[PDB]
Amino acid sequence: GLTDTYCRTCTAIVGDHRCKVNLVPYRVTLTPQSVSAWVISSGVVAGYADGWFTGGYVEWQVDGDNYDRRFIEQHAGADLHILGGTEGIPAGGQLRVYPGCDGLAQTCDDKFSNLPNFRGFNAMQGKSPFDGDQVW
Amino acid sequence: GAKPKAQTVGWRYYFDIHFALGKKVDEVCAIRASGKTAWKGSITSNGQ
Amino acid sequence: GAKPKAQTVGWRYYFDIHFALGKKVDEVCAIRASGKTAWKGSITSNGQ
Amino acid sequence: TGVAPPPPGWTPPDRTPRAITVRRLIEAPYRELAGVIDPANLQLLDVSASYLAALAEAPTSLSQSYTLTDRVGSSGAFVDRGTGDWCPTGLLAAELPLAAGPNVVTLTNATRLEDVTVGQAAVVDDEIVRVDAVNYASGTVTLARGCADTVPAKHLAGARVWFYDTFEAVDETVYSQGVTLQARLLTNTSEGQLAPALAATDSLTLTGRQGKPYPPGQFRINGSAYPTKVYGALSVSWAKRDRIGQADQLIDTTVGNIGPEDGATVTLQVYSGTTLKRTYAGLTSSSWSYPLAEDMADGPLQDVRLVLRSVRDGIDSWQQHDITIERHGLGFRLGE
Ligand SMILES: [Fe+3]
Repeated sequence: GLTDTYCRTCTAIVGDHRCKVNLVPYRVTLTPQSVSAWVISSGVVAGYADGWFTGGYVEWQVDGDNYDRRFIEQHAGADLHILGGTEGIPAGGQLRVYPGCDGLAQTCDDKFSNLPNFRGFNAMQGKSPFDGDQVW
Repeated sequence: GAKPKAQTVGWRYYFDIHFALGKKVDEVCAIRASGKTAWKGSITSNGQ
Repeated sequence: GAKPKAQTVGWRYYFDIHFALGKKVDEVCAIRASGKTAWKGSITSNGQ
Repeated sequence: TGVAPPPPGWTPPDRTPRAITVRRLIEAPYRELAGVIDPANLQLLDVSASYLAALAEAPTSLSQSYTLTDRVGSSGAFVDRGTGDWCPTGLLAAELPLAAGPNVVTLTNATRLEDVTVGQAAVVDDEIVRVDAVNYASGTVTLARGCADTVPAKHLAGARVWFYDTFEAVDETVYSQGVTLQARLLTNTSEGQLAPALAATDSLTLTGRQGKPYPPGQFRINGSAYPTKVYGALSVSWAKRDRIGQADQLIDTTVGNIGPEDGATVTLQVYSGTTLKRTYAGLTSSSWSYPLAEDMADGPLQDVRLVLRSVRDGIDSWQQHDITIERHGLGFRLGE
């Protein structure tokens, strides 16, 4: 139950109750062009910069009001890499894809402008104690 | 010759440190250093 | 009377220490003490 | 992988001593020697004795002090003379007009303003002034003009003010007048000392500042200080200053007579703007009037230059008064 570390990165999953970032505007609905064993390719995402979707997840409706979610290893051009393979993904079903946050403060503010809620500690201190040996 | 106009017997060191006490806290009561009570009181809102 | 011809403000201490870093080593790159880089380089053979 | 590692490590302090950019050399006046040298040794000091002092500003907050290195002439090896602390200093935001008494001046880019104390001796350009009041937040201080062995002078905006009192590096060796020195200031930090090769060089010419007598003090003309308007009869009043009696006390021009010095007199030069016409020496009174005899010979002098100085045994004061005044009255300026 620690769930706390004094590191540079955000230490928060994009969209959690701590980031307070609304992903609904960033939702993208698309029909995949081609599905392979490990790669799902679509031309619509080809218009975004490389790594835009890295860290995001893909959710689609299985039955009723329940959706199955899959994380994305990497995004490059028109090809998306799916962790654990693409098995179970419908070839023509409607898919919802959300972006992913790298966690860096520059990434957090330039893309999402959520710097005030940034949970990371970029440049407060790395080691400096007040009971060391020589300050200089 | 004679006693200097002034003598540098020691230096005063100033440092500006930023630190965190953990997760959200309600009230800070006192600060103790080297067994001497430096400050005692109570603050419940962001301030100086 | 007057300022002494010289004043002993401090002493310089010299020590000769022999130590081992463990088993066979290939290269020693740098020595750091008190957070200050005393020496940086590279030696691969017995020498000064 | 997708994630990347950011820089944060330890961010080592950047001590890396730099050379001093702001500094100055000065000659110690009699005021400090009076209060730092015992009378027995002081009385034996000849009139030609001179002492050297230096002032500097900290280039970085990580430097504690600097080392003083100097040599005689342009040749020889530098001999360490000691270390000194940083001298608080600031920049004048507005010009300082020629006026005796306290004057309010605002300082910009002030350094170590907190440590300044009232009553200290401050030197700017070639004038020594005394601080009367201090404002820490706004950096506004009141300065007494024309103190010790100095006289008021025009100081343009940007002049540097040094509060050398208790913040100067002094070389105890005694040097005779007329010798030229070359000295350098080396910064000192916990990481070590600055290499001399990177230290700036400077030269100064000694002038026996302590030897020369103080100039006259209260300089009031017809009851006005530095007036451009006088109605006819010319009356000039001056004060007599004795360096020995004053000792370490700072006395400005507004104070009255403090008695003369043994063998010290007052000399006045009268010019016609560019040419020298009359010269009165050996003056011992506190006032002088232009004799009626020379008024017709020289005729009306609408533009009159007044030069005042003190001389003893042919030793003229380092500084002097000089102003060109305009006369008005009957027979003067009836073109209007
Ligand atoms: Fe974030």
